[PDB]
Amino acid sequence: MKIAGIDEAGRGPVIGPMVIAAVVVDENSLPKLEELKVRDSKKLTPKRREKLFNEILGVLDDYVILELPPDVIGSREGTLNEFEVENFAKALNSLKVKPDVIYADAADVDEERFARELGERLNFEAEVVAKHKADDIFPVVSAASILAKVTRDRAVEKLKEEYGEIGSGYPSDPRTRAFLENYYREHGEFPPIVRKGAGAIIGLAVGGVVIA
Repeated sequence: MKIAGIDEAGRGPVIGPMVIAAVVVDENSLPKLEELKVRDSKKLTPKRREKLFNEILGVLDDYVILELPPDVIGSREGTLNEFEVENFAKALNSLKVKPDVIYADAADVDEERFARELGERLNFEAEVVAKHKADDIFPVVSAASILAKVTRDRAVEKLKEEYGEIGSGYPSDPRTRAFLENYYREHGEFPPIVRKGAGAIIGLAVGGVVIA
């Protein structure tokens, strides 16, 4: 009995990687995840959550951490969760050990629809059930969400090391928006860690509007 969890740390990042994590555990090993109180990993400190990260990779039968590029500045931010299904499928279809059941985390969309569309994107037959905030409900989804989180936080902690305070890496985050302006103001262009293309979001730099 192979159970799988899938989730992704963050939704529409502008900086850092977009991370999708899919994990697979045998039914007999599922309990171990709850014993590790994974659903209670959010309160955990980053440094303490890496503790779980490893405790988890020990109990898992398989796993896949997909690291994708960020979204373009103001990139079709309108219901940007349109890649959710595609990205999740991608990850799940990369798994060595195919699961018999998949538990996903839905993005405020029609739960029953999400699971259906997702199931059809997989290249293997399996039962799929998803729902809002699944990480609080299912441990496997919880564990999966931890792998994504750590991976995204490490990569961003790495970026700060080179670009100083950059915020969370999202367009909604103040320190990030500010960080992106100062960089421009003092380099006449956006850093190589951001991609520009289409969209329109607030972002002014002494005169004109760079961010959009």
